[PDB]
Amino acid sequence: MLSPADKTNVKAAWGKVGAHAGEYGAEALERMFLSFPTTKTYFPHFDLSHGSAQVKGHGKKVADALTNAVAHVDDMPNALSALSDLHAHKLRVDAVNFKLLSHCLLVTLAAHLPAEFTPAVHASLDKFLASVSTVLTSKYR
Amino acid sequence: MLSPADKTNVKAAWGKVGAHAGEYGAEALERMFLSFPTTKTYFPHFDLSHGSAQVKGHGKKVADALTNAVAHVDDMPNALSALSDLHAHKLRVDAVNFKLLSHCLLVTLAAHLPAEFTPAVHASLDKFLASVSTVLTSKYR
Amino acid sequence: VHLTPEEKSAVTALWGKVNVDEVGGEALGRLLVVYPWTQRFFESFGDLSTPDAVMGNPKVKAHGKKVLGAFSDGLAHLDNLKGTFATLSELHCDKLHVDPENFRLLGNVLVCVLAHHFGKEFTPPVQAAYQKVVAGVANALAHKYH
Amino acid sequence: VHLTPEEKSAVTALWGKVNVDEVGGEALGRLLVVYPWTQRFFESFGDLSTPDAVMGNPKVKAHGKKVLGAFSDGLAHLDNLKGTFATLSELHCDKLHVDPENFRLLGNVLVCVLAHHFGKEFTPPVQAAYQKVVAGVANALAHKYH
Ligand code: HEM
Ligand code: HEM
Ligand code: HEM
Ligand code: HEM
Repeated sequence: MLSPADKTNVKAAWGKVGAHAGEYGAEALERMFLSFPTTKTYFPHFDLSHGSAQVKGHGKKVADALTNAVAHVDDMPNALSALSDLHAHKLRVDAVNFKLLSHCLLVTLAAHLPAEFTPAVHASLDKFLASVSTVLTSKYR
Repeated sequence: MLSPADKTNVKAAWGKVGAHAGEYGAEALERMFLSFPTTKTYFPHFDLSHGSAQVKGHGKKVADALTNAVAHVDDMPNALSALSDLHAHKLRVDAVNFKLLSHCLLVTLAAHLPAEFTPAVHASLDKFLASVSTVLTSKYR
Repeated sequence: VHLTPEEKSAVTALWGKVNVDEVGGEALGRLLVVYPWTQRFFESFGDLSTPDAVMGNPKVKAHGKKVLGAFSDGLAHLDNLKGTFATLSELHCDKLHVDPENFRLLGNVLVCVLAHHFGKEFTPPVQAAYQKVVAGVANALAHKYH
Repeated sequence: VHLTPEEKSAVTALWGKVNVDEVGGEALGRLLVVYPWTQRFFESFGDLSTPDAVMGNPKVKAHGKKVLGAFSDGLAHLDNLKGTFATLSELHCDKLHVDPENFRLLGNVLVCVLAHHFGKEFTPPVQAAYQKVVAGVANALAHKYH
């Protein structure tokens, strides 16, 4: 459960992401594929090569959804219902993988928002991605 | 979330546990200590020897708590609040250990309830233990 | 794996009693039932809509027997799991695209299945030995992923 | 670990640019803040009531430098993290009662700190190599648990 400070922290940090969210989306995926090669098992149909337009495009998609979630920080379950559906009934990504993408996204923000990536902000973002993960995997069974 | 089916399943199987809950609780702990030795780091103050009264005493407490969750299957967050607080604030058990106990609890029931431990009951029990774990860990940060 | 000799004997003794055909079907069926997301790999298997649909599906049963057959062989080369499972590891990764976490889920399901079947004979310490074994197999199976 | 000569160089070279003092104090502080339950082992350190209070605690900072120190020395024995951390492994188990999962949490925190610090320089391929290292160290430390 996200506290008011957390929600604040998150909106601030993401606020700064801005026009680069797509790019960060892409970079986190790239980091994931390289660090946790098992995650590649869900993208056999993609070109996983550096700067692949498939990865780029996907990065955008993920970023936008994250944006939408920050915007509806208060009503996540509802804002991401379709996405929870998609993952639970179509994609069926194993729940362990959500932690891997979450970690790669933190790393990405760290690397790009030095001034803004304080310990308190780091904590908030982590809890946020955890909440997002929970929602996305809540209809699995 | 637990469906009506799940609830019937759990009340049914737990129903059968009856007066053996305590012993089954004790047994699940021993299986956990033996298979996942890292869980012992939380019980430095216990005699973990075979047939330790400490373990026996501890097994009862866990079983009583589970029995209490079954009794309040429609209000677990509330029936378990106290325990959630304890684990979050004093014991501070790492989240991952919950899954290890759950697993050892499933093993013990399987070994004791051959007739009731059907695929469907197994699935319901798994979701139940996951829910209990989620509650106990809800207040961690 | 870190199996004491007495752990290796205990694994071996019990495995002698197992009906691989039957345990195979049970473990795979239960996997698709407890963790329905795992069904993603078997859409050509037909109806997996309910527990009965899964547990009794002739394809699930047959596949289960195949998987446990490969596993039983693993048990005779407990010394070289990585070796034993190398071509299979390659296959699961490159052709099948099976996330290795699936192998840990099945390991846990199997332990429940052995508990179910053997009751009291599945002692705390026998379980600890099997835990080491299913982890080794899962590891062996994931070793060639890249 | 199972580091490629190239992956070896990448680690080796970034490390040479690391101020162990600062990084160690920050890795440990962030751990205590992001995963509050890790504070169970540092009651005697004082006030950990706030991020500010943790980050400022000198007992925290000094513990951080001792931890990174030992980590640092381990990068010199990348081919035998096991033998390099055996005694530390026994201590953590037998004397400190530290759950090895903590080793994993720190590893990840560590990676976030490096990124935080080196921005651009901490590329995906460089992170991949550090990830193998942190995992390797955590495994080595966990090795003598029983
Ligand atoms: C941070 C949590 C995540 C979010 C917000 C997220 C969001 C999304 C979005 C927005 C899409 C595209 C939906 C559409 O096409 O309309 C998608 C698709 C997909 N996601 Fe998730 N995702 C997350 C985690 C994961 C993880 C961890 C994996 C796998 C390791 C994954 C695997 C997939 C796959 C395979 C697709 C389909 C890609 C394609 O075929 O184009 N997702 N996700
Ligand atoms: C769903 C699972 C769990 C339940 C129902 C449960 C329940 C309880 C209960 C009822 C108590 C006793 C509190 C009292 O004194 O009134 C307790 C204490 C404790 N639990 Fe949990 N617990 C669970 C999971 C865990 C796990 C996974 C661990 C660590 C592996 C753990 C470690 C402890 C410890 C160290 C104590 C204190 C015991 C003592 O010193 O007497 N618990 N738990
Ligand atoms: C103990 C672990 C496992 C062993 C020893 C094992 C063994 C095997 C073997 C021997 C085959 C047939 C190889 C061939 O077709 O040439 C196979 C195929 C396959 N396995 Fe695995 N398997 C294991 C676990 C799993 C798990 C947990 C999953 C998915 C959740 C899985 C998914 C598949 C699939 C989808 C196929 C191909 C089926 C088809 O013919 O369409 N396996 N496995
Ligand atoms: C990179 C992983 C780690 C390394 C290399 C490491 C290394 C060390 C070293 C060199 C000491 C010195 C104590 C002595 O020699 O008597 C120490 C002590 C200690 N470590 Fe670890 N450590 C690691 C991770 C952790 C983590 C994650 C925790 C808890 C969150 C932890 C808890 C402790 C505690 C409680 C002590 C005792 C300090 C004291 O005596 O006040 N360690 N560690």
